[PDB]
Amino acid sequence: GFRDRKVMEYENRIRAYSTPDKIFRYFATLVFMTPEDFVRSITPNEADEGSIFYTLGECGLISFSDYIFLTTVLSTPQRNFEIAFKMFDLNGDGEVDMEEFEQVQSIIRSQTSALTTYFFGADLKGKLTIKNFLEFQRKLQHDVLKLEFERHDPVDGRITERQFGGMLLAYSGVQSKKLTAMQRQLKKHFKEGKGLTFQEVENFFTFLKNINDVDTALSFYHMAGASLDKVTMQQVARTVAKVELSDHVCDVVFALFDCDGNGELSNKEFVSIMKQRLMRGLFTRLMQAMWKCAQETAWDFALPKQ
Amino acid sequence: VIVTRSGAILPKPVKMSFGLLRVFSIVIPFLYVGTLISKNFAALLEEHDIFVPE
Repeated sequence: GFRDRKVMEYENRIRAYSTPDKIFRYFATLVFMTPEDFVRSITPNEADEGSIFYTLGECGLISFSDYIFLTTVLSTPQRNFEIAFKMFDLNGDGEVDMEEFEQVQSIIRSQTSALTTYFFGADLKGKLTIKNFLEFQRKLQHDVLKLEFERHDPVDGRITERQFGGMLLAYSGVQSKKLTAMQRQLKKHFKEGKGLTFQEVENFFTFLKNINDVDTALSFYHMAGASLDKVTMQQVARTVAKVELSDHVCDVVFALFDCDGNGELSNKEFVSIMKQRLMRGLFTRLMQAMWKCAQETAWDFALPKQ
Repeated sequence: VIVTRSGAILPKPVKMSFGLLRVFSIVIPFLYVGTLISKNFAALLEEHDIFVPE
């Protein structure tokens, strides 16, 4: 199907760019939102009884401000999220009242019955603490990751290496049109491989999410022309992200990304991509692209020293 | 035709000196130049991550 193909391409494109109001208006009922529609809007090219989305489904339709808050809780890392919470709390005591939360959520109302029942009681009184806040953070992130995992049809509770590589390359919204060839080659490169159990990809995704600190943690490798390595990646993931990584996952990431290199995975190869994609918070599809391409080409050409 | 209005014969046709040499001395080098151009263009298309055959 060609027409449905271009429809899904345009939906994915409007998902990638111009998110805040255009997406929320693009998915609705009949001005509010529904949880399954939210899940549809957060997944590209596309009732629970145990999920968070079930709890919201029991609750009333989601608001636009709630949508913004959900985007931020999905986006920001853990430490920055703790800082954001500390900024949420206006009063001294470490508990966000319903009134101050209402103020800092109404501050987003620019185009001029919420998730409160999950944070507060039906009386809209029960104030929460930082512990419940981080618990909701972790629960929502693990839940969306579980949903994405199960969307890829698993075998024996496991996922082909090509599928994991495709999910990874889809996480960083970069269309190199050449890394897809590496994704395709990963299958034969890992002929009759393992199944990449959910815990391995979970650990790798939490590590990738906590990369803003990983970058500054290995800053000595930068400023020295150094390049990454298997053991060093193991170490930095164990120290900063505080989680283990199986050697197979590091192997498949190396095989996916270290294309120009010979197994070293320098800054421009892997870390820069994720560090830039984590900062998404800041025919027309030809001008800017061609300009950037030409700029890079001219820079590479002029790269002939003094 | 081979004869004029009378029975006279037309002159010998002019033949270029060293014809095949002057032809094959300009065909082959440009085949090589075209090969080089195509190779470099394919390399550059693969460099800009535009067209990668697989």
